[PDB]
Amino acid sequence: MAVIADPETAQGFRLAGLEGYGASSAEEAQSLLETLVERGGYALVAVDEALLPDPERAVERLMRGRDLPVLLPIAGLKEAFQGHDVEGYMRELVRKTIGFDIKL
Amino acid sequence: TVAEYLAFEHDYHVLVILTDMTNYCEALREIGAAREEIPGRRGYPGYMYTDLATIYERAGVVEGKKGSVTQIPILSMPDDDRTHPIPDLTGYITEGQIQLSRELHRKGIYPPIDPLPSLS
Amino acid sequence: QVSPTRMNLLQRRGQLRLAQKGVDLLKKKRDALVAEFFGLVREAMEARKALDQA
Ligand SMILES: Nc1ncnc2c1ncn2[C@@H]1O[C@H](COP(=O)(O)OP(=O)(O)O)[C@@H](O)[C@H]1O
Repeated sequence: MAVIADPETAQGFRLAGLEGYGASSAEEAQSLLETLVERGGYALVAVDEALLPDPERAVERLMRGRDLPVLLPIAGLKEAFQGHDVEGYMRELVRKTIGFDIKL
Repeated sequence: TVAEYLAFEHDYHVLVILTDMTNYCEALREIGAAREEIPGRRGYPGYMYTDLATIYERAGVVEGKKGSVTQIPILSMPDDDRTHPIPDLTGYITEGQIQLSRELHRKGIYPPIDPLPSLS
Repeated sequence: QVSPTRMNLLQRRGQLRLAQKGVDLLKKKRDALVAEFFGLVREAMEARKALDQA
């Protein structure tokens, strides 16, 4: 169940009792994500939003089927001070997802 | 006539290949549209079923005699369909048909028979 | 191309009517899917709110 913002936060995840990591660069995070999809940490991964928003390139790299490693953006410890994007983030979710832009 | 003689008075096993039975039928459409005789479906004259009959019906085996006439007319569907009067009335006299499909032939399959629209 | 009889005209009218029913049915299917989509997007907002506060 890997989660990648820092190794400093990841040892807090070990203090929670789940495996986590930290890379501080994009290809290193996708490579450790790649071996994590290869041999599982039971396939549920979150990556820091300032590190990788969409790691789905790794999904189409290794495991195009079953979408079992679910990939999540997550608010970092140096970023959770602001409350990242929530309403405009849903704006771009709708813009990405259905084609239309709405206001609601 | 020659096939019924050779089959039923000399005890042969005659096979009659009647090639291209749509050219025959357009020939009798030519004389039947000379004589203004009223047509069935698609211009062919109304008495065409009886002429295809008195061709096709001269086949079979007869009791006591060891002859036989096996007919194979090579029909040519014009628009590649069965609704046309020539393959249609052919299918209503005779007992069976074997239909070659163009779709299997485009994939390079000789003999291009498809079994589902053919019967015997 | 296809065999031009009055029966085949009726089969083609029947399948035109079935496809015109299918446009209506699949638009209604899309409407139900949009209804649950907008039922889930505000749950995504509330989940992100609880996630950031915890
Ligand atoms: N110029 C022609 N020459 C030969 N036959 C013709 C000609 N015109 C019409 N006919 C045919 O002759 C037939 C006329 O029928 P009718 O004179 O009552 O004699 P029948 O009873 O012997 O047929 C029609 O079926 C028609 O097709």
